[PDB]
Amino acid sequence: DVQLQESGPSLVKPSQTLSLTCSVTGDSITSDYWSWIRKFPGNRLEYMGYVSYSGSTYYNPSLKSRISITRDTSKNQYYLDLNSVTTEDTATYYCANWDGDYWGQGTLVTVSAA
Amino acid sequence: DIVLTQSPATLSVTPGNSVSLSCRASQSIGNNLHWYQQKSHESPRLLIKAASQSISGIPSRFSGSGSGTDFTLSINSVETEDFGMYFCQQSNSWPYTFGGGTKLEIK
Amino acid sequence: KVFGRCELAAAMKRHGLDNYRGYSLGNWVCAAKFESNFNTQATNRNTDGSTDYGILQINSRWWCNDGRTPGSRNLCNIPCSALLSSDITASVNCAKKIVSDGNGMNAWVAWRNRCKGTDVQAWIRGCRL
Repeated sequence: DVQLQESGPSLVKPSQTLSLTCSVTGDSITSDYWSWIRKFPGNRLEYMGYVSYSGSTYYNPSLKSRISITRDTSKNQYYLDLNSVTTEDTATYYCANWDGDYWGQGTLVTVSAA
Repeated sequence: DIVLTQSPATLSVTPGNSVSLSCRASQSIGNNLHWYQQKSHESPRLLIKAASQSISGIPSRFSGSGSGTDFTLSINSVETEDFGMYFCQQSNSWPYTFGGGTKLEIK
Repeated sequence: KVFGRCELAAAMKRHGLDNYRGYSLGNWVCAAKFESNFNTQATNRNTDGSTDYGILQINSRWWCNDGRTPGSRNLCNIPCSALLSSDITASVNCAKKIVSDGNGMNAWVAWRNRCKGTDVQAWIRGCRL
């Protein structure tokens, strides 16, 4: 069966690039589209974007072109890069397949000067 | 972007009662509306896809209806385990967007 | 089953294809017309060993699994045999995932050759919708 799992730093500094990894188990990433979603403090959900089979990507304009979603078939995982983060990027990041049947456990990433 | 409004944002109900949650879109989205359940400390769980299509493994008491700009998630005989947040998400147009969520609380 | 032009336009509208990811309803009706001639049973084997199935000719090498095609990816995670019903539900769900790739409706060769660039709206005109 398929399982998703986010990993990466939980604490990052302002202005740096926030990067996360979603590890897919149970099937190949070449058999689906892959997305990233984040939840802000306040029950506000935001769909960040996804990468489809052709490698084409769709990113939410709200991210102001600071995001990058890539994949690595040999490792069966995909990634999220968010450049020049601010405290506004603090949230719980989740990876999920495109249709939403599979979600990771989510990981809280806090952006702080300290 | 397409704006999804979930009002009432909070719903108080007694277990055993039947309720309906609303999700309206700023522009028609056909049947491209998905319903999620998110209990505290957990990842969202897809309950209904394409507005009314059932999902294997989900309790039968959950059902969805509607089309265009007005959708509804219906719960037949609310159970205690059902208390939590419910979000609707549209996939008709990019960017995909989520409603502000409706919290189901006990009376 | 063979749909009538207007019959399918109404069905596709109901199945949420009107203005799905920037593609107006006429695009889908026109696509069905030239891909399968509105026939839900349409089945055509290809040179690369794959086969296209259904009203929207979904391919067995990329979208559905027919178990006899080389390098199958089954992106729609569904058996091709399940896309041959009179009920267009399954083909629409898969069509939506297909068009959600950056290639859009270009995945449908016939649509690309006979619909793209034409007055697709004409395909839903003169219909009760």
